[PDB]
Amino acid sequence: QVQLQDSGGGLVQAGGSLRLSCAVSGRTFSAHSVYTMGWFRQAPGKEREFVARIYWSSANTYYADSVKGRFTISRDNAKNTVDLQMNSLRPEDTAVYYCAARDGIPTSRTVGSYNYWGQGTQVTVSS
Amino acid sequence: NKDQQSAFYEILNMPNLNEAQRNGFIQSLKDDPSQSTNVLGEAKKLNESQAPK
Repeated sequence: QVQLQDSGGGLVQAGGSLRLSCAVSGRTFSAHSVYTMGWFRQAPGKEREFVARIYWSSANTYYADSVKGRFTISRDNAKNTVDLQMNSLRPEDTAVYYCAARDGIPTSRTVGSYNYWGQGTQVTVSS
Repeated sequence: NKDQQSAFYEILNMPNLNEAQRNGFIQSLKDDPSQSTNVLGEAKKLNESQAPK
């Protein structure tokens, strides 16, 4: 029902910034469709973990505590993208970052609440 | 949004951020004005940690 493709990962020095993007498309998708888009990240040796989410219709946002103030999530409902600005990056932010979406309101901040997934983009923060 | 506006000007003049960092934090303020206070707080932390030695 929605297709997602994420991009923007790469190699960055500690303290640096990167911006990820996720292109959203769907046959019945519109500017106030009641969807939730999020970013998850999978660090080395770890499972996918919640980073941030945005309600597509209202643009209300929520962040994992570990990224609050350093990362911002936003969405453009003309171009149909969701972006993640990442500042003040640290080696522990190294991970594969995935765009994800749900057609509705998540009941958790876990992977099980999101039924659509991007393929992932790889972020490496060197020191 | 006044929290957004004064935060923008503070970040602009932080002396120990480089251009890429300043520009990234400014973009965050545009991305999510609801996080202005937290974005400013993290810029301050980076400005402090990058104080020249």
